[PDB]
Amino acid sequence: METFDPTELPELLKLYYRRLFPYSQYYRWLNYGGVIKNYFQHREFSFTLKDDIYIRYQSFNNQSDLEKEMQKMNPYKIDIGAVYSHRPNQHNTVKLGAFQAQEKELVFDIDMTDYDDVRRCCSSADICPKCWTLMTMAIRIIDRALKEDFGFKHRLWVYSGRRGVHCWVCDESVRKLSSAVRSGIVEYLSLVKGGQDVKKKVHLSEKIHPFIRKSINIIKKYFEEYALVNQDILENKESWDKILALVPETIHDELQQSFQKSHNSLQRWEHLKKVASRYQNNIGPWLEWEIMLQYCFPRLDINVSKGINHLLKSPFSVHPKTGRISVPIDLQKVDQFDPFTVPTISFICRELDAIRTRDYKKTSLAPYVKVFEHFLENLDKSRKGELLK
Amino acid sequence: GLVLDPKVGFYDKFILLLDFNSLYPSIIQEFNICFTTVQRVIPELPDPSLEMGILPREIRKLVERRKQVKQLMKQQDLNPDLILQYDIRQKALKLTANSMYGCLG
Amino acid sequence: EQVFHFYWLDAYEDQYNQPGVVFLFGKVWIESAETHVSCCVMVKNIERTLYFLPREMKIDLNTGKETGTPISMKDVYEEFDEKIATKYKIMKFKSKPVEKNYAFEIPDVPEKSEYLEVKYSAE
Amino acid sequence: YPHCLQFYLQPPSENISLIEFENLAIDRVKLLKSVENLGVSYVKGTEQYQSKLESELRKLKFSYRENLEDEYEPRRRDHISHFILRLAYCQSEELRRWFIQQEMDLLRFRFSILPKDKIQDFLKDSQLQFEAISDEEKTLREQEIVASSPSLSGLKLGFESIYKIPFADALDLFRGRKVYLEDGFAYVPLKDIVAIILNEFRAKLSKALALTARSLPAVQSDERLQPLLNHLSH
Ligand SMILES: [Zn+2]
Repeated sequence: METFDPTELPELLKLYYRRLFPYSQYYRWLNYGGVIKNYFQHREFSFTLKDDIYIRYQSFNNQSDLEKEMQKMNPYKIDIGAVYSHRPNQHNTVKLGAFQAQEKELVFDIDMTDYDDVRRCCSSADICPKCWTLMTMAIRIIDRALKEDFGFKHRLWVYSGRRGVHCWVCDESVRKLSSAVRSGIVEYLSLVKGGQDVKKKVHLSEKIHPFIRKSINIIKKYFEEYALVNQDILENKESWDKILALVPETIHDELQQSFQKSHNSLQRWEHLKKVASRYQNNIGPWLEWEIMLQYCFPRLDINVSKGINHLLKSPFSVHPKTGRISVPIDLQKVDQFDPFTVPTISFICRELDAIRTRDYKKTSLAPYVKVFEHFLENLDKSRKGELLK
Repeated sequence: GLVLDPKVGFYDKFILLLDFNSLYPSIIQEFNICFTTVQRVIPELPDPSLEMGILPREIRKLVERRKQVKQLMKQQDLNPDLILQYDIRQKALKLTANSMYGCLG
Repeated sequence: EQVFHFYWLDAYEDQYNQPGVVFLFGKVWIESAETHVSCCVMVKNIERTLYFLPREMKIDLNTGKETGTPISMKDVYEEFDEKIATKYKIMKFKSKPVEKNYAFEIPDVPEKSEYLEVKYSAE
Repeated sequence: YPHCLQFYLQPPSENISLIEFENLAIDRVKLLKSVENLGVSYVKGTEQYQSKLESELRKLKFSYRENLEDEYEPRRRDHISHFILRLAYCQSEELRRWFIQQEMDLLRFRFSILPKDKIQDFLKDSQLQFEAISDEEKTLREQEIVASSPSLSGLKLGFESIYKIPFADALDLFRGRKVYLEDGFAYVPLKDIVAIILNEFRAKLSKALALTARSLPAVQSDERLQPLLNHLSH
């Protein structure tokens, strides 16, 4: 991947929003088949334009407005809010109190600056092959739930642009959930109690609910691949001093000599697996899993999914810093998802210059546009199924 | 307005008769009630997060000026004609407000 | 050019007889007399100012339905200029598009919207 | 007592004699004023309580003898009485609380009397949607239900019937991970199911005592109702 040049952005933007973005698929989606009054005409979208000017209550009549105004404003940022009771572009029009958010997707945001104390490869704001296993775990941990625990069927994950991944819970019954319930969702799916810098941030009790236990089951298939060989979480005392800080002080001394005489974390983990295991029996706290948790379990932002009116980054947008396309995820191949191979808007605008419209196909953008289509197709299903039956 | 049934009867001991200072006048302030705050078509006081509206913003100034005046009446080594002046200007700013209500109902 | 000051008190308008004109009574000061005197000033040419609420869609008022043509200010203008002006005897006037809030007791009226500001002689 | 547990929802359209109208209230209060005492001198789980409580429920004629489909003596008493005594207790936010307080201590007792069985039927029917699971799905998912439950001692998933509700209605409990969830459904017992009832019952009741006041001005005018509005405790 060649260096993304952010001074070219103003050039590439009008060319991308002109010939490569998926307007057809974006409408078809937020439109949800015109099954209802004005679900798109009442949908809010936010754009960050030139000079950093931030406009918000935008709204449109049809797919056509979307283009003209988006090829005429070439935004640097684009967000999808919720659908209100009256045309967003017309709130000056209404009384103050009758204009309100009524429905929006249920979105979950998982970023990399949330595990700034668990990674030993990247800085807060960056990522690389070695710690990206954290986004894949978050993926099947919650996607898992939303589907298994709640029965949410149409989950669309996308690439946030640089160090995280977002979720779009689009089941019809979900877009209309009360904020109160949405908070209940995150509450259920949340385990890392990160206080004002507290060492131990994962406490378990003797009985461990299904998700907790199913989750720990999925934090096991990746555990040593990532934490003990990719991260080598316990190769130094500085490093291991940090994992001991979760176990009861009386265990240290023994483990401290256990890893001193060991020569790689892999053997150092098997060591606590014992000591602690031995700890458990005579004393339990499940020391083995509480640490795999505070290191492998997703950390969400409550304000994000809670708000039924929160503006979140629009899929297939462009990231100003890295340039990468905010691509939807292919859950049939989570563990094969590559952030590093994700199409650059510069790169995709180069592939159309080295060349009824389907030229998105002629770019490497094409593969991510199909995962978006299978999504629109599974939804067509629901409408069809659920309604016409 | 509410009326509490008077305890007909005599009273040996003292009777403290307390009262409120310009009731509906203040209420149209407390609960930001207005022609651009309230939802109408016995509606619901909008939320305390909405800003003032035309009406409160004119009952606002109405006491922003009773502030100044109550304070310039504190000044000493002052014109004992302006004493009687400020006093009336007081009472006025007062009346206007109150009836602000009688204006809506 | 030339001008004089005067503190007023009361006033009066004769709509019936003299529209577009109001009388301001008061008081003026005159050196020549070392005391002020009553004083009346007349104000003429006080144009009626009107506001027209454009519709979102042109309607055939007879039957009561749209014609598929969205409304613009030029639309309204020409409706007054040609169909309302004449019918009601209005030769000259002033028309200006302007932004105006609103928040009172008339159903189906936007708290804010562009209107047709029309001004014409009180006569 | 019987199909005597009822969500005082949907207003009585009948009509009565100022003699029944007045007696339903005095009485309906006497009860509610006895629910108050017992809760003060005893506890919510004692026989004396349960006993005397149903004893008055009895003496005031509010749970007993049947009849031909329409006119069910006590059923009626309790329905009106409650609503009528919504007038009086709608005013002071100190009565609204006290009312709700004692009219909820009451639904609680009329629930503490029915067996894990009769309370079931009442739900299926009641509001609208709730379902029970056979011993097949029951034991199949038994262990997982006991794992999601509270500090609930032992591995005993008793005979105590288990229900399947929309995850959304059990927010209050899944948010704390206190029940088993599956494809959008929660599984909870009686204890907790009840508390949720009582919970939504207060919130709705309060809601109403609210809309009772708003439209009170249209009757304070009536002469026959001063002794109720003003004097049910003077
Ligand atoms: Zn890394």
